[PDB]
Amino acid sequence: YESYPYAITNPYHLSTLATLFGINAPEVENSKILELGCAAGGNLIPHAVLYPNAHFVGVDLSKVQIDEANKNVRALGLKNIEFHHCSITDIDDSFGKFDYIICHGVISWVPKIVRDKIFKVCNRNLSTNGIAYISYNTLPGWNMVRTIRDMMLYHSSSFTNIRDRIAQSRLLLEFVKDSLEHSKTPYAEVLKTEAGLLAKQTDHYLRHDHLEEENAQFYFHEFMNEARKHNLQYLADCNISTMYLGNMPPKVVEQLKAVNDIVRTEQYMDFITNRRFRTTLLCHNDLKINRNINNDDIKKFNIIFNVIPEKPLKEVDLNNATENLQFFLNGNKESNLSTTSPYMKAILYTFSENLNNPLSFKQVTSEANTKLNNTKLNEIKNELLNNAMKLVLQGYISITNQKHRSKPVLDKPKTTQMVIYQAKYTPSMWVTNLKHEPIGVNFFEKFALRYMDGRNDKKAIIEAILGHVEKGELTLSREGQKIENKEEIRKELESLFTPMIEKFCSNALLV
Amino acid sequence: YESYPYAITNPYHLSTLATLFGINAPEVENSKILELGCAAGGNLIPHAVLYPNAHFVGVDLSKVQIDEANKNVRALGLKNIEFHHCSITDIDDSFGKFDYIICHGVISWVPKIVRDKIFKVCNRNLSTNGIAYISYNTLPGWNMVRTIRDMMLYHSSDRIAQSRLLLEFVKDSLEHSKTPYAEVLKTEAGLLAKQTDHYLRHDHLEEENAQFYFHEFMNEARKHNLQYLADCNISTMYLGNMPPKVVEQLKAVNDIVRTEQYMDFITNRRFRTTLLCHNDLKINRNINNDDIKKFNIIFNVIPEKPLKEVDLNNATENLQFFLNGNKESNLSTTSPYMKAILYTFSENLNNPLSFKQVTSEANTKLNNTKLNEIKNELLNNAMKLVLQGYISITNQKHRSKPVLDKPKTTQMVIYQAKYTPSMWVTNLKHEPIGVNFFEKFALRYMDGRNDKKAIIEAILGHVEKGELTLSREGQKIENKEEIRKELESLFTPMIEKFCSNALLV
Repeated sequence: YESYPYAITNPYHLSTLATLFGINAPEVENSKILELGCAAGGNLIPHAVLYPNAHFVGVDLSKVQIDEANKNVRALGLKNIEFHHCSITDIDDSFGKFDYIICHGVISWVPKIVRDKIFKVCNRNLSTNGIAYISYNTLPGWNMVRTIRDMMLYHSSSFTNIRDRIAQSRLLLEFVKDSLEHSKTPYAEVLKTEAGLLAKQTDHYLRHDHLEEENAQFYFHEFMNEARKHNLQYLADCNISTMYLGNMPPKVVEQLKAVNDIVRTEQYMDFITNRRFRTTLLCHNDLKINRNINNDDIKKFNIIFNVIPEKPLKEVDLNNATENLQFFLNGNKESNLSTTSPYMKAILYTFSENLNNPLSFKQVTSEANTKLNNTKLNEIKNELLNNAMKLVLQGYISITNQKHRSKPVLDKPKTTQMVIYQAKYTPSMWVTNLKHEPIGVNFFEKFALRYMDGRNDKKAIIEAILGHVEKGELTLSREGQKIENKEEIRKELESLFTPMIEKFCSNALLV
Repeated sequence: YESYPYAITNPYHLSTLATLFGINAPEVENSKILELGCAAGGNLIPHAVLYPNAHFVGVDLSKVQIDEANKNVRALGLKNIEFHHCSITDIDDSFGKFDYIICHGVISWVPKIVRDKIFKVCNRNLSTNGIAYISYNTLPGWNMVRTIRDMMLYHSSDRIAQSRLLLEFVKDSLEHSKTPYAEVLKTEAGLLAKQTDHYLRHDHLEEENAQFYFHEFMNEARKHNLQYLADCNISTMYLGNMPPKVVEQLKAVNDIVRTEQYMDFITNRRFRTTLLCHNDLKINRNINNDDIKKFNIIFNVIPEKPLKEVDLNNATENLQFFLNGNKESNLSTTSPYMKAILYTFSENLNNPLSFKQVTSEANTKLNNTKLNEIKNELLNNAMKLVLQGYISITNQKHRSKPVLDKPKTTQMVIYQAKYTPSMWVTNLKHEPIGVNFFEKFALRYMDGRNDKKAIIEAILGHVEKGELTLSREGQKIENKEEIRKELESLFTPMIEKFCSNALLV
């Protein structure tokens, strides 16, 4: 029903990982992009809105979802995208070649013939420099999920009508919750959390025909074994940290470097980390991929490090070399990093004000230097060079081929075309930002987003929202209690406005 | 390829569980007993030695091991036992009906046809009241075993050495990672490294397991008109230990099989030893505290403090007794009656004791006044401890206290100690128990004849030409007085060990 964008599937992200390993991926705004299992186009349509000079095709077996996708394209007036109701076996050489082929969460749930087809179009229908994305469930990690599925199916095999079998199975998962309320074994914990995740899902994935669906249960070496038959080569995983070695003893590392097989090492990692799923990038066997990543390769990319300092910049002296300042990652408490280095502090405060807006190497270093009285530039370049790629290969810093964006003008805030469309015309409570990520919005934010065309300032936006609370159509609660006072509503709207503009600026919702 | 006895498969154990659930099983000493997957017969021959009026039939695919079994039947002069080199698909109606059938560690490794056959003879070839034992690996718990086997096969692509440094390398890469999965894989890989070479075959690693869920196994069983009796480890059926609200739910639904299957899901059950019986038998699953009167009792407990040094009537003094018998698991009590019971168990170790023997012998410690209080203590606690696995029940009779002037071992273990390279022996409980060279050489000479100095006299004959090397500590023997005193220091604990381990008649 709900068709989400997946930021990990963004073609610019695949292009970035291709550049990291030495492949020049086709330009994104010129490209031709295919999606297998498009499912109403929420993962495709936003790109089509962003890239008028690029072409998009998507394919799904559900007539309902394809009609929904066509309805969204028509409502949006997109001329560059088309959707097909067919199976993957219908794909032809008449479809042509694509620079990026996205296949997300499908290949595990389809028969061997359709998996053969998927591997065959990711080769036949892929450009020389193109990238193919395929995500799939993996062993050993999928064993627990399969166990729970067999467990719900066995418990519900008494009842024949699909309506009650779902719960049923909710009663099952809650009995797994109850009976383990006191248990010390690690297995009780694993099963408890897994049954919690399953308990939180809604009714679509809990149908007994979806539980009776058979998973391919790939090991990574078997997946790559089938990919190599079609002459597809392993590029990388879209979460780079999964490939990271060096949280491990330096001897074990030296042996993993001894063997040169990327797939064999990856498979060992899967065995000992209990890998349940993978997002794998494939490219033609003919490309020479370079796995030697220097600290200096960080200059090839624009850099995003999302950190919220605990102490505002105006309250600290960065030139203090004995003071430990901490910064929170995507959050937080549970993830934070501290430094006494004036240079690392300057760089981190530079990243903190640029949140989710790509910054080049020269921009980070220079902007950081202006905080240090512009005398430290070489020190700052050195600090970034020493820590940057290590923080990238661990997943803490994001590299991208995406360009730096001009700072949004905030007197009349302007959001993008896709989120104006979703906030005006869509029931969903999330919107799709410039990074191809879903970000949730409340009713006040969703109503506010309708009115940011670039011509409306703070007072006109708030006047429109006031229009909506008049019909109601909105309601405002400053406490568990709600405020209907005329003059109080206008105050609560003003108090809500500023942090909302901050939130939009940091989440890449503003142009 | 060393054939072991498995005490869990003892026909007297199956008989005991059947009695617990209300089936009267055939008399063991007069019964007929079939073993599928027998050879080399270390799981069968001991019973043939113990019961000359019972007949035994082994069946195994290995010619070499059937030959070995027949060599040992020849040496032991047994007329009651016979072995066949044949497939299980060869077993007939002409084989007749058996009172006990034992299938251990086979059915999970054989194809569908042979599994159907095993279920077929465990019905067709089973006597009316007979019992069938079938052991198998089970999901979910086997997922982790399969995984490691996969991890070992994929790395093998001299094969046992790389499996060893791969299991080692898993432990090193995990040198520590706090994640619970690193601990699970660490202990699993550790135990699989503790095994030696015969499950590592790389031919056995490539073998395919049936991967039974309990309900699938029981489905195949019910097609053959067999019903679930119990598990040979009884504590695995124990509930509660679980929230009382859950036990009301499981006790509400009536199916034993899906109750056990739910417990398998939540407890991650890797193995089952299952007792099947004919479908026409009525099973009584109501078990009461005084059912304990039906059985002879073995509670293996070593007291923290001896009896001479404690006053059983001191009720502010809480005395502790150790179970396995190490340290970790232990039972502590303030009760004079429970102290008398536990001390009575502590000097009877591995010798079954009837309710009357336990309560009376405990009563003489209390000055013969307290018999009723002791009966109440035992009656209240005992079955609770049996269903939790702490106390053993058996239909086996009490055995006479062995006479220690000239200690005498059983017919099987003098044969093993004299004629066999193995470093373990098979006691009267059908348990393999390990012995060093000193204990084995000593068991060679233990008959009704040799007294302590005759036994030491003969063992000195071996260390003379040895073949036997004593130490003290360590690797130290000087020709006379590093021996012959070190012997005497070894001898009394050895007789104690043989006494409590049921190696003495």
